[PDB]
Amino acid sequence: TTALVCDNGSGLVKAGFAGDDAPRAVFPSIVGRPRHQGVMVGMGQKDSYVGDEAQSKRGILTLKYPIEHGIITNWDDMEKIWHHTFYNELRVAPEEHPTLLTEAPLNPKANREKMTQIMFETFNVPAMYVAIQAVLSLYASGRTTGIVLDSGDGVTHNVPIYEGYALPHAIMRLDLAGRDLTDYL
Amino acid sequence: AQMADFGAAAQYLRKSEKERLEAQTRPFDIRTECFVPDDKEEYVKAKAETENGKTVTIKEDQVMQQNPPKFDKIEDMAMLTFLHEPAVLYNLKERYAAWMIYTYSGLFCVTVNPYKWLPVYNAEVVAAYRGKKRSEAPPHIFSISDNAYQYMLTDRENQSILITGESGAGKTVNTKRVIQYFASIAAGTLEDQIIQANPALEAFGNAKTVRNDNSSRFGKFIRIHFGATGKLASADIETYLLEKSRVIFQLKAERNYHIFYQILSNKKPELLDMLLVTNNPYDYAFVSQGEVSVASIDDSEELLATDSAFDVLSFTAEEKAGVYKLTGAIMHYGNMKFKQKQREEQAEPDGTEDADKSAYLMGLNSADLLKGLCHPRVKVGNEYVTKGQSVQQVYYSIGALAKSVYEKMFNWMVTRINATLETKQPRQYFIGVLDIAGFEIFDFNSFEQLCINFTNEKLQQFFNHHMFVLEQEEYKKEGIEWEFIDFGMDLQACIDLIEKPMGIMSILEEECMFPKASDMTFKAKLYDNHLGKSNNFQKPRNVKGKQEAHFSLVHYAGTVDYNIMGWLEKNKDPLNETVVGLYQKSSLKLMATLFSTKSSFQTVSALHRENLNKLMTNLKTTHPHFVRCIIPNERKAPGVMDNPLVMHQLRCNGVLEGIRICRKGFPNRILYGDFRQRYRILGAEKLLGSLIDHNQYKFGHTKVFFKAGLLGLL
Repeated sequence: TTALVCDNGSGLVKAGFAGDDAPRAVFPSIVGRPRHQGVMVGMGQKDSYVGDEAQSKRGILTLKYPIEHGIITNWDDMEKIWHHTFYNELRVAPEEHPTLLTEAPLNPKANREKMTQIMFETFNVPAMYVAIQAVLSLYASGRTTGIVLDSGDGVTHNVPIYEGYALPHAIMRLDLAGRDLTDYL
Repeated sequence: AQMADFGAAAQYLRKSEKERLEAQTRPFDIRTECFVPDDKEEYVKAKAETENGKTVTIKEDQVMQQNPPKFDKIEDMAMLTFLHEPAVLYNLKERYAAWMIYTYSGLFCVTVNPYKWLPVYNAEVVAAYRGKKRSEAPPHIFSISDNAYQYMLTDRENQSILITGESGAGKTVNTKRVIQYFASIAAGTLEDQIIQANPALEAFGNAKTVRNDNSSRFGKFIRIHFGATGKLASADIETYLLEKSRVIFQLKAERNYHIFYQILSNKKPELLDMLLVTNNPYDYAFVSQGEVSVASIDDSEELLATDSAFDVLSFTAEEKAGVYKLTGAIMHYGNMKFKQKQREEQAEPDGTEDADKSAYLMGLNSADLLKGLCHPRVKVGNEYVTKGQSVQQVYYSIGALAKSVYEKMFNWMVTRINATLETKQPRQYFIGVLDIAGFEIFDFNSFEQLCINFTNEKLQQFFNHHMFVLEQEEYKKEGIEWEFIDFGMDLQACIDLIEKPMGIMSILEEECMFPKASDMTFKAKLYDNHLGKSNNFQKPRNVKGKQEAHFSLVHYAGTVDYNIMGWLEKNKDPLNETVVGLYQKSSLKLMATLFSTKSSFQTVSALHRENLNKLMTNLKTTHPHFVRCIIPNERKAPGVMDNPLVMHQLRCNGVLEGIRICRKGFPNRILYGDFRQRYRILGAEKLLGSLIDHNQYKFGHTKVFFKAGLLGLL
């Protein structure tokens, strides 16, 4: 049975099926809630919008990222985003697919513990696994040796690898990324 | 004894005592003969270890212990001990093999089309049922008609006959034979008169359905009248709600009413030239959505039959050419084309050829038609003001106009026929012959199917009410103290959420009025209002390999799934009163005769529901009598029925509902003497004080009552 790949990131969810060449779904990792009143009776008001539906209605919503610096700081919103990713974007049943999540290095243990608990309980995945983003980047580059500088929306980190051996004492993690550049701009 | 006066037909109506008495002593066991499911038969006898030509070992609480051979040819399954699907299925199979196509079912009358001429109807040698009841004679529908006669005469109350009709044949022959019986009893006859102009209904209210080729898309309620003392009078037929959405929209592999294609058969070029119309069906949209022709029937002979029907009717040249003009104009509507006015939001015409055709045809003006369509007007207080229109709104208006034209033309032909078959002295009483479409379960269910299923739901709850009150009466009769929740209403009152003005169709109109409403928004609102808060409302199981549904309801005929795509287009009917006024003045006198007699909200759902309630009130004032026709096989060969088809039919025919409800008896209600004699191996007080549960029986006035599953031991 095929497996799912769910690179979460702090600014964009990229999900797909293990074996493809590119993520099947790429949407913002964002949850919006209406701030204004709501007058048209019967318009069918939703409580919250996720993904890029919240991006087109963003004029009336207040947007929130459930991931600040690689750390998930709102587990309800993250559960909403995962539910969306599985049912509305990929349109699968999580009970029939092992899931490969991804995480940045040097971030709290409770993050991975809650990730796996959420998966196994409120999604009933058959199995899962949590990889490191830099190792996967090196896989994709077609190498077994190199220092990879990953820089997403929340966190920048270097991981030096040699012959497939990591040097965990030389991993350096920095906490300015796309979002801090957006704020500075 | 009392059967040999049917002679050669007695063998069919009730076998001689010999084969029956040798059949009541068959050696069969209650613990080595059960019923198990199957792939081709779905239900088979067997010997958990089971063998009948194929071996399987399944759970021991899914097998059906076969009925005792004491009862193995009884024509009324209301007395068996093991009431379950394969029991009734193979019981009908057997009683049909040893040819007896007639059967009693509790209160229904299940008959099967034999595909074979039988003298079981003719001559009167069999029609001697005069005076008898249903319970004593062999189970013939003529006995039912005689009971209807007796009842209508002895209570002065109207009676009702409800047959299931979506079976292609068996409906026709059964209607014919019963109306012939009624002609005989209370005696160029009225039956001749009925079948003369019937091509009218055949050509206007029938079309090729994906699982048929001649389906009545309306209800036929024949009122055959009797004298105050019981001599037949003239008979006026009544028609009801029609699937008029068919006028515009048709699914794939189907088509709308025949008359279009009959005319389009290029048979009489006088018509095709009077209507300025070609013969290619793919040029007129209101008919060319599905298939343009079915090879299972020719259209020239249909046109000629319809011409003959118009001739035998009092129609003149105008009462025929005018109807042709109405149909042609409805067809020329189908390719009316409009565009937004440049730089602004208003429909503007592009090409008026079809407008010219229609204006000439109906006796209207082209400019007046175009503007009144493009500029609706309202009576605001004591003033007149024009209304602007988007293109889609005008297309809605066009479709509604065509629908109303067709509908009122149909109704007027109904009144014309009712007049042409009416000349008689003042009458009082009549018998109702209600023909109706049955339940539908196709592989792709849509809105019209929801409508028909709701109609059948109402009719089935009606029947259940009737059987409930009759059973309650019978239980009061023998002093049998037993009360229960009303079987007739409550179990189904919860599945008519569709009618509650918050349910499915209610929310449907709500969205029809709601701006920018989409099928996704509609699905959202539905799920808000019903998902989880209803047990009958459930999410469909869309497994890849089938077309997607969007919700699932649990009716009495199983659990049905629907696909909501396109329903706003099905329900909206904003009628344009300006063109109505145009019609009410037209030179084409038929148009004026149609539309002679201090709007933008009409929904097909509303009219459908109100006509349904009208028919329900029409029924509830009378006494009903039910009939269940079955098509045994699709290859039309006599003798053998294909069990999965017939099983699905009987599921949707609703007799299984009666079985399930009598299971809540005490369906088995026997006298004292019969059980005292048959089971004396050792007045009924001592016989059943010997032994089981004491609620298994209810002793009263020489009557013993048994729950199903008790006489399989005896």
